[PDB]
Amino acid sequence: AFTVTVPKDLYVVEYGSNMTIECKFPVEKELDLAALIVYWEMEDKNIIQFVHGEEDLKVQHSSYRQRARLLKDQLSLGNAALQITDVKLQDAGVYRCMISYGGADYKRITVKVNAP
Amino acid sequence: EVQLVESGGGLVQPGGSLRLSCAASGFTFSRYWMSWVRQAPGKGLEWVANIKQDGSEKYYVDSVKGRFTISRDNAKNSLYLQMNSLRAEDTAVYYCAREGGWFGELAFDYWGQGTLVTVSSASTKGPSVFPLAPTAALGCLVKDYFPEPVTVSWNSGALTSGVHTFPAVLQSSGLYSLSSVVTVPSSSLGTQTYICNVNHKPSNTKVDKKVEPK
Amino acid sequence: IVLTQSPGTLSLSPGERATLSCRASQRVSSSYLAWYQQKPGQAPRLLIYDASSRATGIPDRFSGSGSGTDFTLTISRLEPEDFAVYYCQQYGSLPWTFGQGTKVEIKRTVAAPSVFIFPPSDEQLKSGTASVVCLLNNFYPREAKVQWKVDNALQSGNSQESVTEQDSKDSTYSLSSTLTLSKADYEKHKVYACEVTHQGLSSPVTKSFNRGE
Repeated sequence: AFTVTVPKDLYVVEYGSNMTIECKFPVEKELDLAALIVYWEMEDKNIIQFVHGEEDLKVQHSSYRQRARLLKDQLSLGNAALQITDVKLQDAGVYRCMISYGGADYKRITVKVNAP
Repeated sequence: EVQLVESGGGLVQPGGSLRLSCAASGFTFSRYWMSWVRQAPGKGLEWVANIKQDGSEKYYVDSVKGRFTISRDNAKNSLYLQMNSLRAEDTAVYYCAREGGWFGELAFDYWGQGTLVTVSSASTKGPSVFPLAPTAALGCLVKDYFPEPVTVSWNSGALTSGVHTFPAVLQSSGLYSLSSVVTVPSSSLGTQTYICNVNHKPSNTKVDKKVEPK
Repeated sequence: IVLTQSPGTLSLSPGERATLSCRASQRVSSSYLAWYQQKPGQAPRLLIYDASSRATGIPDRFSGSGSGTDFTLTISRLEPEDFAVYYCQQYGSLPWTFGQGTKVEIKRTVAAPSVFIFPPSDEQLKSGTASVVCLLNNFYPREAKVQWKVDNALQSGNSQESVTEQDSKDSTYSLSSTLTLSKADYEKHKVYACEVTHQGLSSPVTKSFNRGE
């Protein structure tokens, strides 16, 4: 019954642009942050580890310093959105979205990057 | 040379517990998601449990959630399934599988050979071996043993062609039964020796029955 | 997510092309659909992942296609080694699920079974039970019928049957049927008969024996 979903399971983006990939999860009325965990991963790197209302930057891979953000206001709407700025060719590959809010689930997303 | 080897299976009575283990080789074990998949005798494949590289996340099928616990040790190159509160429908061959790629996007890359878990009230018991006496057909009736498996050969492996060792059937009693047959020339009756070799490892018994015409 | 494989069995000759279907009750995320091959007594081997990519070392007569909820596995120009049970599996969405399998069986010329009947050994009778066995040897196709008659009375609920896997050389099947009785019930009757029908028989084969003779 608790299910993480993906509007798009595939993204195709231009080199150098911005991108926001989305994982959705069910929220009824108001969202309690204490109960909520969000992970975004890419390959063996950690992009986002959101626990206790806070992103944990000491666990974050340094490749992603300055360019990666979980969009906080989108969370109330049951949408774990990951904004990555200045997209490079190395950003291409399979991403993972884990969300725990009572129950827990995860999904994968593929990002493809065209060069010019 | 990816390798996977399961251990720890056997017989256990209902409500009891058992711990399966899986050893890995030929790849960096700490880099991969790992699964358990099971298969009941004659049925198809059913996924059971999942674990992340660091053991930080674990997922289960409904049927085992609350009863089975998956865990792993990256240092030992080993995967574990602690099974508790076991029912008869948990009877199956249990396989370990590597989920390939970073997050499992290469599906089940590689499998172990599996280990049989048998859940039943019956006690281990060696087979009775009865002659099926006689182109002629002869054989051995291997009856009332528990649990699986049993090993059948003829003339110590020196007789192979025309040999049919049937899959065992679970009898009404809950004990296993099977027969092994072989077709031979009628002329070979009397001049040729035919010995049925039965080996049931669980009950640690070995039997050699000579089958003759009556 | 429920996967319905189709059909149940394929009967084909080497060199023919095989088409296997997998339908899903939901869209399979990113098309994460695997196919697997299983031979009797062995663990599964991965064939196709991401619906269309061959696993490593898998020969190119194995080809995957489809998307969304409808997936196909094609084996063109089958080799003898390709006859097995095939499974599809979805890994796009938890819980991972498998379809019920498809068996691809070698279709050969029709072959009639040799039929034998075996009386209970004297050694067995001291156990209180009597087992009567009926062997059906080397037939094709797999579908074979066995009726049991004690003194020309039909039997129900006291028989069990077992079938071999398709033969390595022959491509045939064999069958055993075991009729179990009390020693007391057994010694009350005279004629034990095993009656067999099969596509390869133009008349029924009955093997019998008389108790004591």
